Amino acid sequence: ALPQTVRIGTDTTYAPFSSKDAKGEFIGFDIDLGNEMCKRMQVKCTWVASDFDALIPSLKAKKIDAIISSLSITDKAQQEIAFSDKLYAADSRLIAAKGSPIQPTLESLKGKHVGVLQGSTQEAYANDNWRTKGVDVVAYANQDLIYSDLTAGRLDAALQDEVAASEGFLKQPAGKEYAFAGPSVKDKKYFGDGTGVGLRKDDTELKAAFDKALTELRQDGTYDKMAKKYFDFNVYGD
Repeated sequence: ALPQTVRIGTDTTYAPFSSKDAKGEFIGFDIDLGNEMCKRMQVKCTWVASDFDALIPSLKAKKIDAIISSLSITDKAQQEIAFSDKLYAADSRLIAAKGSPIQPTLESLKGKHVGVLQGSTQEAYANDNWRTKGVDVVAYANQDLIYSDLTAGRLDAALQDEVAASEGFLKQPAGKEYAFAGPSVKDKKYFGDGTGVGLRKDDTELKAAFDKALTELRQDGTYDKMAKKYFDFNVYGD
C-alpha cells in the first residue's frame, strides 16, 4: 500500500532546488515538483530537513519515505536504492571567457588548465577521465578562488555543476564576461542520468505513483511553467 503520509527528506542548502526562505518555508524546484507530484498522487507529503549525507541512511532506516534533493541517479546510487524517472539533469559544464573555443573534449582540453573544487564530483570526473589523458586538472580548496583564477587567466576553464555556475557566477556581475564553453558534460557514473526521487527498492507502488505523476505533469505543461519560474534553459536536459 501507499503510505498515509509520504515523508520526504531534502537538504535545504541548495537553491534553486531546495532551500529555506527567511520565514523557514521549504522552497525550490525540488519542492514544487515534489508538491505537484504528491498532489497528483493524492497523498499528504511532509518535508523533513536533513543533511545530505544522512538522506540515504534515513531512507534505508525508514525514517523517511523518499529523497528529493537533487539526488543524482548514479550507478553506485542504484546499487542501494531505487529511483523515479528523471526529474531534471544535473550535469557539469565548462566555464571559460566569452568567446572561448574550448570544448569539453580531450583534443580540445589537451594541455589546458581546468580548475575543479576538491572533493567535488567534478574533481572525481576530471581526475578519472581527463587528467590521465594530458589535461592539467587543478584542484582548488576554495570555490571562489576558482572563479577568481579564471577571471585572472590562470585557468583556461573550470568544470562546475551546470546549474550552480549558472546561478552563482554567470548571473552575477563578476561573470558577465564568462559563459559556458561547449555543451554539458554527461557521465552516468558521476552525474547520473539526471536526478530522481530516491526510494527504497521494495517501494514499487511508491515508485509507480511518482513516475505517473511525473509523466503527467510533464505532458500537460506544468513542468515547463514551473521550471520557467527558475530557469532560462532546458533544465530537464536530454
